[PDB]
Amino acid sequence: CNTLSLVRFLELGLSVACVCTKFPELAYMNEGRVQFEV
Amino acid sequence: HQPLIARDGPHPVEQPVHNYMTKVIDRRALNAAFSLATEAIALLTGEAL
Amino acid sequence: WLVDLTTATQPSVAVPRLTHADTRGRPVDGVLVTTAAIKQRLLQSFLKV
Amino acid sequence: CFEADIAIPSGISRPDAAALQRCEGRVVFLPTIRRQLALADVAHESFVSGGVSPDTLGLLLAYRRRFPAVITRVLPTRIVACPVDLGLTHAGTVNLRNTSPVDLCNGDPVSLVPPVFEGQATDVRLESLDLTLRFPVPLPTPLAREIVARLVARGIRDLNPDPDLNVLYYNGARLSLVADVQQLASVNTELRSLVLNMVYSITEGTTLILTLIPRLLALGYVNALLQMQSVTREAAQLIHPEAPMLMRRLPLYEALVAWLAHAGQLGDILALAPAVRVCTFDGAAVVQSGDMAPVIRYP
Repeated sequence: CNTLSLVRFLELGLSVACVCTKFPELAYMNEGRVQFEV
Repeated sequence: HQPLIARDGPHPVEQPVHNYMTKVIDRRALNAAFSLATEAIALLTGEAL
Repeated sequence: WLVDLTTATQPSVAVPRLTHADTRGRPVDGVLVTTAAIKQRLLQSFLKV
Repeated sequence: CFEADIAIPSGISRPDAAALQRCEGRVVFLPTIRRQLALADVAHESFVSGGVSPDTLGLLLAYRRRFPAVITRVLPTRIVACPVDLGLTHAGTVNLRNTSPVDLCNGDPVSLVPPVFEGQATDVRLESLDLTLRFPVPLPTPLAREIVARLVARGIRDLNPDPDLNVLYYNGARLSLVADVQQLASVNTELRSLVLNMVYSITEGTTLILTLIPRLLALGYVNALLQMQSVTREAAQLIHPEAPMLMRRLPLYEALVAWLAHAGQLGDILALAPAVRVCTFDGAAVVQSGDMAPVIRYP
């Protein structure tokens, strides 16, 4: 007959740092090319 | 509400069991007592004054 | 040896709402009950607050 | 009175709760008289004395040792019993559950073993925590001293075989002692050690006295007055037994204490002393099986 049925949680901040780049919004896509010129 | 690290690959899907677990309360005695002599019964009441 | 023993357990489902301070602001998150004999030789060699 | 509490342990079922509702008014034995007690001091599993289950001897040692308590009101989380052995004489009226004989308006009933009646009757078991409450049988002093000497006499004819001891009328009723179908084969193995005690204290002493008294009177007020009240009784028993049986002082008097040491054991073992009295008020003076009775404290 008691409460304390609660826990809380989230995870961000470092969740962008190690990722170390981002393109969002991939649409209906088939091929992704990146070419290098050195 | 345990976390999920929901996976890539064709290994099948994670499933959040946000279960309610119960516990059980015990019962304890903690008894104590103290004496009282054959006198001080008339005393502390008002008989033998 | 202590620092793993300091965090071998895991924090409970608990926020007290009435905290024990540290005279600056710092909330206390453990108890560590020990005997009288052990606490003597532990403190003088493993410093101190 | 001084009501004492026995603590109900953790999770039991409703039939385990209803098992606690079919025992309101039974008899309970307990080792110590602490005002809060637990169920671990109560059960038949708390009667282990040598690493095995006790016999009817091993119970009657404890049944004369530990303390009777009678549950007045049953409770969740507690057991209220106003114990018999505390309180002044003829005060603190308590209520019992009869078993098959009457328990008349007097009689001074006595707690005793279950397997002298149906063994798995009144061996009420708790199913959840898995313990067993074998409640003793409250028999009045004449019949309680009667049935205790009959089965051990029936144990003799069951010992080394070649009338029928089991009819035993009451004042009105015909009391069927034999619960044949599965009990009597368990009877002669659960009074198994006890029959040896009634025998060995007889075979020792009679074969000790017939080499004591001939060794006495010539080794004088006790001499001529030995057979004065035993004229044609002891000399006749000297004529009957010493002829159809066989016939050393320093082992003899060493055996004198040892037999009589065993004799003082058995008097505390046997004879089933009264502990509580039925002497009610405004009753029909005659109790029936399953009905309550006002029972008063001291004999």
